[PDB]
Amino acid sequence: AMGSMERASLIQKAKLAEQAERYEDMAAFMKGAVEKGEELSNEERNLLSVAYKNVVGGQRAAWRVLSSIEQKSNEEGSEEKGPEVREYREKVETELQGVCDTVLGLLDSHLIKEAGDAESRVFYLKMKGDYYRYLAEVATGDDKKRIIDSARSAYQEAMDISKKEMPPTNPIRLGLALNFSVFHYEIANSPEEAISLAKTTFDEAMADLHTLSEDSYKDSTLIMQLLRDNLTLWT
Amino acid sequence: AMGSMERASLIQKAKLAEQAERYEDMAAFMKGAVEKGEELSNEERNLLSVAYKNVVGGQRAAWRVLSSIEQKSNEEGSEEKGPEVREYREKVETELQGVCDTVLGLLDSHLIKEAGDAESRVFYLKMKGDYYRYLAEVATGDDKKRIIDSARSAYQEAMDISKKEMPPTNPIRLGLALNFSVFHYEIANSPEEAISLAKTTFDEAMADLHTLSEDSYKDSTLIMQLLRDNLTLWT
Amino acid sequence: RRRKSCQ
Amino acid sequence: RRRKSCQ
Ligand SMILES: CN(CCS)C(=O)c1ccc(F)cc1
Ligand SMILES: CN(CCS)C(=O)c1ccc(F)cc1
Ligand SMILES: [Cl-]
Ligand SMILES: [Cl-]
Ligand SMILES: [Mg+2]
Ligand SMILES: [Mg+2]
Repeated sequence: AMGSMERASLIQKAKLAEQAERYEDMAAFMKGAVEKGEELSNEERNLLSVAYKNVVGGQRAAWRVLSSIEQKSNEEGSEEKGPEVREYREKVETELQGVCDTVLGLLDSHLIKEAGDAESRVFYLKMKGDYYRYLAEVATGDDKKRIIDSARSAYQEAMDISKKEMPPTNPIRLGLALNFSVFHYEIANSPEEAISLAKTTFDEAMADLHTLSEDSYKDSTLIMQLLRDNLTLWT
Repeated sequence: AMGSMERASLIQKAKLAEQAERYEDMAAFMKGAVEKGEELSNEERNLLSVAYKNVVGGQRAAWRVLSSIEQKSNEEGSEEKGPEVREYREKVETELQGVCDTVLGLLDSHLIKEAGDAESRVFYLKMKGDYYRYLAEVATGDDKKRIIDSARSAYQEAMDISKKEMPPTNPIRLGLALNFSVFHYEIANSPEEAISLAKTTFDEAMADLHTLSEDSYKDSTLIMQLLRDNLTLWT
Repeated sequence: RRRKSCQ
Repeated sequence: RRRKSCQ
């Protein structure tokens, strides 16, 4: 539905939608921009990520509320309330899966294949891992192991590139490590791997802070604090 | 699209949607429930109001952000950024108008005409005034005066009923007076009427608090504080 | 400080 | 206290 709008106008409206906290609109504008077929700049990649992270974040939070109600409904001593809780959880789940499939579809057609610089390629592979991770959070069926492995594989390729091509303080590299560590802890039942990754990432970033300007130091230390927050929660 | 779902299931899912902060879903479920053609209970009227107030509240907040950007864009010394800000403000405005028209359509078909008790009739007429007020907030054209008069007329009928049939501490009566006072201040350019209405409403409620239980006292004084907040802001 | 309406 | 991911 965005095919008739100029790329630049879509980007401008995505920024307006962000200011207005209209994240569904923001995501639709950024999807339209991606579908123009040109590569995205750093700023545009960030707009795409912000938009869909906010959309899927609302869906995930709602899914967790509904899943908890459904879980309580199926305890001993609970009174039968009918199919409605399951049905509504399923509705939200299907919408969430649709958003994840949309993002994964943009990455596959054709953002990843055209991304040659480390900053773009790592960013997109991180995103692929993230949206498979969100699919894994709700998965229960025959493909759940394959969904988890798809997240793992995308994160691993991103990690391999990031370690070769980026400094240990690079914010994309740090955010990738943060999210892969969460994957290990929450999805892959590997809390020790999660802790080891967070600690190694934190320590290697600490040792590289001396190379940075004040502004880059601020950027890197902010994400390092997220790593520390998780280490404090997990240990 | 809700025609195949049981009324009770729609109400149950509206409550789940509220818990999940999925207010668009909540509103769609409550619209479906209204369209079953039966009158709404007190609880169900509150669910309808909460759902649409949250939906339109997000739209109004976004519209105000966009309207301010557009206003700044049209100042002396501003650089021409093209039609995009106006277009996007118009998109949000049209969506907002659509929600208001939907609510007004439910009230007209056929909630108001079947509402005979003061608590339901005043509630629905207040709602009619509110959604015409939201239309008035964005109106610029030949019908703006008629939109304002439609809000005024609905509020006035609700006020006349509420004064005859409800005690001065009734929360519906208080919330109606609060909103009609805002109408006077913000929409009708009548700040003195707004202040007089808020003060008279507050004082008459104060004098009736002695008749109330602890729980009703809490309910009434909460809305009285909103009246006081406006009086403090306006004087 | 935005004026209050009935929420 | 919910664990942090990259927001
Ligand atoms: C506490 N509040 C909301 C603030 S006025 C109410 O009791 C209420 C009153 C009227 C109405 F139409 C909806 C809600
Ligand atoms: C401050 N943050 C977000 C928290 S990690 C970033 O700099 C960032 C890093 C990677 C990414 F994919 C998106 C954002
Ligand atoms: Cl449903
Ligand atoms: Cl638009
Ligand atoms: Mg490099
Ligand atoms: Mg009475």
